[PDB]
Amino acid sequence: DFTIQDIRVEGLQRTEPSTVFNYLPVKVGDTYNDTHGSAIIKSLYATGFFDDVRVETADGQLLLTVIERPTIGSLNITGAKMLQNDAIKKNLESFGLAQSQYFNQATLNQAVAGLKEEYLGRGKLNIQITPKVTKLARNRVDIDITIDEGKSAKITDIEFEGNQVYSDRKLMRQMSLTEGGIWTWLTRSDRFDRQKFAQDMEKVTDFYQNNGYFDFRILDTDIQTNEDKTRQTIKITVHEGGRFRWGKVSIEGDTNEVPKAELEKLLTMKPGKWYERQQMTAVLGEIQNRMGSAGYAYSEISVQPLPNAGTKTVDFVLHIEPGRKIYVNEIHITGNNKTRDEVVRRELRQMESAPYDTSKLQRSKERVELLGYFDNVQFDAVPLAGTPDKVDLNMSLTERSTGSLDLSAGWVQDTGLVMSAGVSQDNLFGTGKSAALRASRSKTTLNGSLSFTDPYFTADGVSLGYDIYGKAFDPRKASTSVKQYKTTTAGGGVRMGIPVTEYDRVNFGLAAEHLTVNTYNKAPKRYADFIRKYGKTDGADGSFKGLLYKGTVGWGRNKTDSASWPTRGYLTGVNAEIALPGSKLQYYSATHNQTWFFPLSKTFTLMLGGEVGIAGGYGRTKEIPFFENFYGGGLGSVRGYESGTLGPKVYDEYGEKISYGGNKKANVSAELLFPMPGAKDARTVRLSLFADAGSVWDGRTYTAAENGNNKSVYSENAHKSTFTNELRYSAGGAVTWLSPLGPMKFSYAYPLKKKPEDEIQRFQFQLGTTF
Amino acid sequence: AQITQDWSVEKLYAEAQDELNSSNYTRAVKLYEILESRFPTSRHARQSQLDTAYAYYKDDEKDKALAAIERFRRLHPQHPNMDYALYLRGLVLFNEDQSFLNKLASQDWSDRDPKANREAYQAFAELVQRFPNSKYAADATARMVKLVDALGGNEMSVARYYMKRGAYIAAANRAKKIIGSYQNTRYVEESLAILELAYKKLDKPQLAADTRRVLETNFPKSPFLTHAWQPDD
Repeated sequence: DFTIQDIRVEGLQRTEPSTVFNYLPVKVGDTYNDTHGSAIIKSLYATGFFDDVRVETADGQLLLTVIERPTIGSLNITGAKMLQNDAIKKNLESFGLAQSQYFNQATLNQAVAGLKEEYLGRGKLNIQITPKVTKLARNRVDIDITIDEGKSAKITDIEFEGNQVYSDRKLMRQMSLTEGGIWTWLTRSDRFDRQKFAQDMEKVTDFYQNNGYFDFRILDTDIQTNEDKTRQTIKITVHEGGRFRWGKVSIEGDTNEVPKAELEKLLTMKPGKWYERQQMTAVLGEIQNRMGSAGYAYSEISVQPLPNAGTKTVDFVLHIEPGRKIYVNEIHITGNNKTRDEVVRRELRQMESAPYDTSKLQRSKERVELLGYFDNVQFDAVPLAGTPDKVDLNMSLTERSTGSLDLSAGWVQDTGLVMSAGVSQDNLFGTGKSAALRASRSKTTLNGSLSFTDPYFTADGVSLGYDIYGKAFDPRKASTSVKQYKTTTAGGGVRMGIPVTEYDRVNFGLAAEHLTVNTYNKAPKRYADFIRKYGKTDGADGSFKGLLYKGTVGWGRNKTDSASWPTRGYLTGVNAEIALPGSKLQYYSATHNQTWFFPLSKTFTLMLGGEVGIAGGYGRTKEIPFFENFYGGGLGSVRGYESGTLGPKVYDEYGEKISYGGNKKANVSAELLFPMPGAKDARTVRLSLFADAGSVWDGRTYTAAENGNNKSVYSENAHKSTFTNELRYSAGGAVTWLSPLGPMKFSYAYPLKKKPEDEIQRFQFQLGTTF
Repeated sequence: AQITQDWSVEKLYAEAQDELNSSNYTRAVKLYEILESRFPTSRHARQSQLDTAYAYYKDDEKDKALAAIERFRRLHPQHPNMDYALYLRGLVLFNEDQSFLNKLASQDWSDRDPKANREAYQAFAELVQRFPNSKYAADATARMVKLVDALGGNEMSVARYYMKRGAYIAAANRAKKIIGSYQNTRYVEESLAILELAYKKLDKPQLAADTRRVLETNFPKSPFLTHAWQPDD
């Protein structure tokens, strides 16, 4: 036995003997013979305290001669070329090495091994890593990183063994890896990566699997370097299995609540096409979503291939084994800062205490991600200690800022500078209550607006809000001399949205507006009649002031897989601007929208577009006001002639040409999209070529003008602006630069069936938004 | 390390505190770590790891301050100012949200998250259990009852919204949870009314009579007794 009387440790600098008094498993007045001779070693070696402690026992003052753990004061960073110095610093801080952080040499070895292996994952193989360890002040150490990088790791030949069933070249055209050429020097599109190599391997597995060849026995892969470790060669050996004919799939198992006939019907398969394993994965997914929507989340489906040779076929029996129907007990939400709890509970399905259906959970996920308030969302399902029928659905969010101020500028081919400024907010530090002030202004357009919306007026939801806009437009401007009139509209409008179903959402709107339209020096024929029938003449000019109480009906659906760089999906809708009667200028107009897509090739994609619209007159007003008419021809309309240059052209004083426009517009579009293989798949440019006609008609006929008719035929039937089924042939290519600084669309168009009156526009450039 | 000038610890502390007055911390913590690297044996190290935590509390990051205070706990578990650090934890974990661009003086505080609120509750429980008599006892219990009231109000808002949708079979279990584990709150005599309305709407006559007897025995005077409960807004 021994009583401790202030056991002293000697050989320290800052260990604070009281702290080690706390840390030793003993204290004052304790008996220790040999118990913790090594336990204290493990404790202080852990938690990063010391690395070499000599424990002695002599005269109650133990000589703990320790060399204190060196301190990483300032990490020296250099030699990093592809990866950033702050990046290596942060991913090294992930492993410790914080302020003085009791540095250890083994940790240095681990870190250098990690970085060298992660660089071998990249195109750097011969790395002369020399981390210079230097003895700075009392315990400071500076670790210098030096990465002697190789040039790159490109491939000379990509070949397989047993390459008898498919050609080498076409096989290279399908993999996501090419060889050095003339279109590979830029952006180092020939580097070698472990993860990219595994992705290409699984990709060629799916390739051989979809084509009808089974089990794809990959024998081996052999990588080889060269002298000085500069170039790379790859060799592969695989084994095929031939084609088959899979026609006898079947399912067996308990179906307590779901009828077996429904599962058999959803099992889409036929003895033809000999199989599709992608369709196999698809039917597994659909059977897991359907059988599992009745309330069986843990439905484990087993599949075993039954191969019958000779006839060279394989069958698939599906021994589904579901059970223990799953209900829901509670659903929490985490990471919902800056946002109310109700604004998230208001969207998702699967209310509570109901059977758990993934069919509603996926819909809830798409609904909540369609809101835009958050970036990433997950749907976890953790069971409870009352596991029979009780599970938990804790949520997780990744918040993103919503409100911001936009100050954007753009440049169009003819007008030039256009500005759009304003504030916007999707969450006014509360619920949604989205509001925004936005004012756009060009050399010819002026559009101020205040708007305030709330997605949920009622319990389910109504987009209720207000808006006061300041529309103004005047094209009496530089060289492009469009029909001269300055219009300015203001006022308010009730716009009520109402979902008809879970997917679509229609919206009606009524609005009380005031309008002031003032013409300029002597105007064409179609202006004097208006200013003497409804307007007001003033000397050699005309003006009008009044109310334009109007309504707007809208319904638009969009299901593309991406906003930018579109894919399978289609934007469609209907719209109707019907100036409701009660005030002057009783008119109405309808429109349509159809922009079908077709990815009928891995590289070339086509589209079938086209919109149709009629602008009818009713009530007192029989004619159509010019300032609300349609302007055919332009970039988005025909991609050919100049904007607003379709329809008829009338001479005015001093011989200027003006176009009226029709009340029946239509267009159909078709192009072919393929990217540019120059450097890499950098998302910056897209090339296409359109060949589309137009549509513009008047109905009447034009013979009287300012003593001169701009048409060849003296009595040119203006029922159509051309022969029957009004249209103007044209075509041409179109490149688009899709840098984040707005799109730059450059269209080079060639006309077709060129009449001697249609002014052409060979090259059109649009930069920015120009909305 | 760009000036590397010899100075006095008292003058460094004065400069650091007047920089705190003038919102200068990035150099203050760099004026903090330098004196700890040169002079390790100083309470100024603890003062630094606490006021840079207060600074990161004015700023956005928290992991650095929490790592520093946990390292301090691992090194000096017997310093008397530990409680303040504890309080600082309860401070940095509370997320006061000091920001004037979205001031909203109301700031019901029941919208941040249940995670941080529950963690702050656990932290304050550990606080009151560790030091029964520190430099702060009234403010701790005050903010504790405030945060438990905020949690109860969050649960009440969830139950209220669920009642706006018709999920009586779910609002039932929600109200059971509230009445069984969320006592001493202010949202009692309203959740009971919602439970009674749900039981009446679910054709539970005996259950409705029993819960209304509990109503009249637990709350003899309440406006929800005369006027049946109606979802506000």
